Order: sequence, then C-alpha cells, then structure tokens
Amino acid sequence: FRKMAFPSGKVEGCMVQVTCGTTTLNGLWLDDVVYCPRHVICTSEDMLNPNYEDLLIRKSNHNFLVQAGNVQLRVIGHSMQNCVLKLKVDTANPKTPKYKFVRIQPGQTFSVLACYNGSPSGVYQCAMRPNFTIKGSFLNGSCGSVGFNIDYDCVSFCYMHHMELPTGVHAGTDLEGNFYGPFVDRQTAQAAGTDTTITVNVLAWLYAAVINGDRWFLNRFTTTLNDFNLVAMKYNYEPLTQDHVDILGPLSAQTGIAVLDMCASLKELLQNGMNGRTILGSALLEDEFTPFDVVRQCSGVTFQ
Amino acid sequence: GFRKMAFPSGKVEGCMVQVTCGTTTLNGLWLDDVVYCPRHVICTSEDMLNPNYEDLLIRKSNHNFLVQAGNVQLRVIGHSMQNCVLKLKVDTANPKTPKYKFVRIQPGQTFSVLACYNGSPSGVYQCAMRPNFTIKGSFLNGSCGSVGFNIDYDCVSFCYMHHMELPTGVHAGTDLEGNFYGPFVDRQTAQAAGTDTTITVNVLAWLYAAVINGDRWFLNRFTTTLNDFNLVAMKYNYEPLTQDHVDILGPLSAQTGIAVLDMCASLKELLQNGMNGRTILGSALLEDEFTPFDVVRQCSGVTFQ
Ligand SMILES: *[C@H](O)[C@H](C[C@@H]1CCNC1=O)NC(=O)[C@H](CC(C)C)NC(=O)OCc1ccccc1
Ligand SMILES: *[C@H](O)[C@H](C[C@@H]1CCNC1=O)NC(=O)[C@H](CC(C)C)NC(=O)OCc1ccccc1
Repeated sequence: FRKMAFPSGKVEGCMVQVTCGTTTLNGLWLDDVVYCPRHVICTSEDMLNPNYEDLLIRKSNHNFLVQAGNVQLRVIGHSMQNCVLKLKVDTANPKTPKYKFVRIQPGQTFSVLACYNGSPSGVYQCAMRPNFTIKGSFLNGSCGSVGFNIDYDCVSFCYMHHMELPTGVHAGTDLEGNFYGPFVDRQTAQAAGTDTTITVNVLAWLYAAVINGDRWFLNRFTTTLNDFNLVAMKYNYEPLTQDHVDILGPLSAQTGIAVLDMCASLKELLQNGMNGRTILGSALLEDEFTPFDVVRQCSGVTFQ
Repeated sequence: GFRKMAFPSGKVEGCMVQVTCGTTTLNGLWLDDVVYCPRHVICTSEDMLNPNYEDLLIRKSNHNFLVQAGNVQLRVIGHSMQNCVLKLKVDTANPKTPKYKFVRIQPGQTFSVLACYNGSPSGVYQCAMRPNFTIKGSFLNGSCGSVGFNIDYDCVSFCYMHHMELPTGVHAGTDLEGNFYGPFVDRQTAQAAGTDTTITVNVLAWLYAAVINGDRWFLNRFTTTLNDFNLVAMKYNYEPLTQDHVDILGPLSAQTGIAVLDMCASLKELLQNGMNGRTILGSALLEDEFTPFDVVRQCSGVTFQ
C-alpha cells in the first residue's frame, strides 16, 4: 500500500508566477482570474504585522507582474478575499479544467503540486492533520502551491500554501483565503495544537488489511460509538463523527465487518499493542489513507 | 516525515492512449506518429500461457489494432516488434509530444510511474529499480503500458514500461526498447526474482535526510573504513558502497558535517543492533528508495536543526 498522488497535468496548466517588487510566489490561473497568497504585496518590514488593507490600497493593477513562464498576463483588476489576492487578467486560461473550490476536514488527503517561480517541481500526497497542519516538502518560493483532488474530469482545489511553523510543518488556506487552523499570515512564531491520530483513516487501513487477507486483529467484541470515542481520546486518537462512520460504509460492506466491530478491534490494538505482529507489513498503524484512498487504490479509478 | 515526491506527470499524461487487440486492452505511449505498448496486447488468455510472439504477430494486420486517444480512433498504418514492445505507426502526430529520450536505468535509481487504465491516467508515485530488477509499484489489471520516467528541464527520460506482477506482488517490466529489467519473460508463468538486496547509498542518503530534519538518535562516535563497512554491509544483504557512492554523498556530508564513513559507522550499528522499536523520519524500517539526488532536491535550502 503506497501513497499515490493524482496525475498533476490539469493543475500544471494553471500554475503562474506573481511578483510584487522582488517578492515572487505562485498563483493559480483559472478562467481570467489568478489566485495567490496576499503576502506577495508585503516587504521584509511589512511581514511582522502587515496592515494588508493599507498595503493593498497603495497597489494598482500595474504593480502586479503575472507570468505564465516568461509570458506576461496583463492585470485588469485586483481584490482581496480573506488571505488570498484575486488578480483579474485579460486572458482566459485555455487549460482551465472543470473545477471546484472545497474546504476539507482534518483527515482528508490531497495531492500537492510543489511549484517554484510558477514551475511545477514535484507532486506528493498528504493529509490534513487534526491540528490543521500538513507535513511535506515546501521550500522558499513554494507559497501559492496548491493542494487538490480529482474526481472524474473535475479538480477540487482545497489548499493554497502560505507558511512554515517552527516545528517544520506547513499551514495555508482554502481557495477562498480562509486559513485551516488558528494561523495568521504574519512573520510571527505560531504554534500548532497538539496533534492526534486520524482514527477514521486507521480504520480504513485496517479494512485494507482485511481485504488483503491480513485479519489476525479481528476480535469477537463490539463497542458503542460513544464508548469508543471516549477510549480513543485517552490514546490521543480523534473521535469519530457520524460522517466518518458513513464514509466507512463501503469498506464495511465489502468485508462484512461492521464499523463498530472494527472499532472494537482498534480499541484492543490501542490497549494491548501489536505484540510483535505487523499489519500490511507495518509495525505502526497508518493514518494517512482515507476510506476513499483505500477504495481508489484497490479499484483503479481514472480521471480525464 | 520525509515524503516520496514524484515528477509532475502532465508531459506524460498527454502521451497516454488505449490499445486493444480483440478483448485484450492496455495502455500505449504516443510520441510523434508512433504508439509504443507491450507486445502481449496481441495475446488471448490462452496465448499468454505460452506465447510464440513472432508467430502471433505475423497473424495480425494493422486493422486488428484499435488505438484510441480519448474518444478519437488513431488509424494504425504500420506495426513492428522490438523485443517485448510493439511500435504502431499511426496516421496522426501527437501535438503534445514532449522533448524525450529513452534510457535504461541502473539498479538503485528512482523514477516516477504514471499508472494508467484504458489510456486514462490514474495516479503518480515514485519507484526505485531494485538490485534484483523488480519494482514495488501499485499496478492492477489493465495497467500494462504504464510508463516510468524522470524529467530534467523540459525533457522526459522514459525508463520503464509495465508488463507483469510476480507472485510476491512486486512488478517487472522493460525499457522502451522492450528489454526486460531482470531475468523475467512476458509469459503467464510464476517467476521468482533473485534474492533482493538493500540499496546502501540510498539508505545513507535517507539517514542524512533524518539528521537534516533533527532525527539524530542513531549517530555514534565509531568510525569505520570503507572495506570494514562493506564486510558488515554484505553480511546483512546490503549492496557494497563504492568510492563513487561516497563521492555522490559529499554534498549531504558537507551540509550536516557528518563524514560519509561516520554515517557508515552509524548504519553498521543499526544493522548489528536493530532500531529497538525506535523510528527514523517516522519509519520503523530503514528506507532505501531515495537517491542522494532525491534527498538533495528536498533538503537543499533547509535550515540545519
Ligand atoms: C512562501 O513561499 C513562504 C513559504 C515558507 C518558506 C520556507 N518554507 C515555507 O513553507 N512563506 C513565508 O515565508 C511566510 C510569509 C508570512 C508573511 C506568512 N513566513 C513563514 O513561513 O515564516 C517561517 C519561515 C520563513 C522562511 C524560512 C523558514 C521558515
Ligand atoms: C498488464 O496489464 C498486466 C499487469 C498485471 C496484472 C495484475 N497486476 C499487474 O501488474 N500483466 C499481466 O497480466 C501479465 C501478462 C503476461 C503475458 C506478461 N501476467 C502476469 O503478470 O502474470 C504474473 C503471474 C502469472 C502466473 C502466476 C503468477 C503470476
């Protein structure tokens, strides 16, 4: 079972660079709008506590350099929405895919197209942690790189990159510019909350193990959802929501193992450990595969 | 903790097509006016058990090949076989053909795979060519003709085309000249690989990545000679470390201030003592599928912990 990213071509065709002065970051070009982090308008001095409303009133369309490679796109309008800048340009991107902007929950996975100077560098899969941070590679110049999922022909953009926290983890916004988590776009030390294990994804991975015939951990017990949630919290596992129970439905149906029976199996693994045994060849419980990821990787779903 | 990163797949996505012969469907790679695909597309279920490919191919005409680029049929106007790959000349040039090369990769090197089904891209992930010439991929029925590649500037270097799954669940395939990596054959028979070994230079690169990310518990004050390291490495079915490998670890050694032979002494202790339930970069196992180049790409401008 490997992390698999979505094919990145539909997103590569949307990446541009945005420059104010000597500050360059990435933007997302959809139709005739370029979306990017608003801190492109900040200088070194502005960054500790920028007054973004005051910095933006001093900017005109002609102050923004938007480039698709070396090709300039003329800016014909600008506005700020939360922590994102929207630059209207005079050219509709002919590579614009069918798309949506979505706000994801903790535990949801997405692909990141890491970009520098508007040029795609790499693609990887990551998970939104319960503390609203992501673990992955973002270097200087990576801001405005996006996270996404693809369903059939349609790109759901869920993340735009803004900052690195002291622990080396990353924080950003949805494409409406609202941060995930209690973070703000200013050059100040900010701490993430204590992270927890993504319970719904551990359950998905136990279902994946059962599908592949690795089922030694199936016990003969059940639990209520409330009793499970109170025990899970003692082991720094996220409580399950009704939505989590429902998204496990397909794997529960495929395996014939009721969700609350799998919860009872996980509770015994937390209380007793694995006693030297492995699951899918791992001594560690994996929490960055969603129920969708398990079905996707076992069933060979494509996109176009 | 430290993630595998694939190359952006768009330049390859624009080359993927579907190839069908009778009821056998797989993927092809469309470059200029040629579609490259695994030759076993010409086999029925029965043929795949023990195929005489020259005999099976002479019984085929251009019209027996259905090539589809999405909805659009590409007319086949010529065919030839090069080792285990079929080359279908079509009457249309692919406008999305990138600058490209065909390369044969060395064991220990990494590449990105674009897994495809019915000519449609499904997923992208990083693989290493193992010393036993298998890859640990994710490939289902219909995945054959999926390719592996690296990208340098604008240029796609295609190194792998997918053909089969071994009984152990690992994967085997060819270069784009149709020559298998490893002692495998394109027949529906159970095939074992040679006993695999661990890619030593890649483990060392990953331990450097761990140190750069502040994960340092495994460092020690032993050093070793290269020869004495290699004696222990070989005992544990690790590949020998060459002076060329020591040289390519130079930049990571400079970044961390840990001499390559000091990192070798750390790895020797990990092999002899195990990890004792501890993790490195959140892994319970020593990872050998990042090259020094792969690590340098992610660690370049990182501030030392
Ligand atoms: C945007 O490209 C950049 C991304 C950071 C830089 C290093 N890795 C990243 O993920 N964001 C910032 O520089 C950001 C700007 C503020 C106005 C939000 N500040 C930030 O992340 O500060 C922490 C930091 C900066 C530079 C190097 C290491 C950490
Ligand atoms: C091409 O789409 C397909 C890919 C396989 C299917 C499952 N996962 C994969 O990677 N290749 C084959 O089906 C291949 C065709 C031969 C004519 C090369 N057969 C195959 O891999 O068989 C392996 C095997 C045969 C007999 C016993 C045990 C394993």
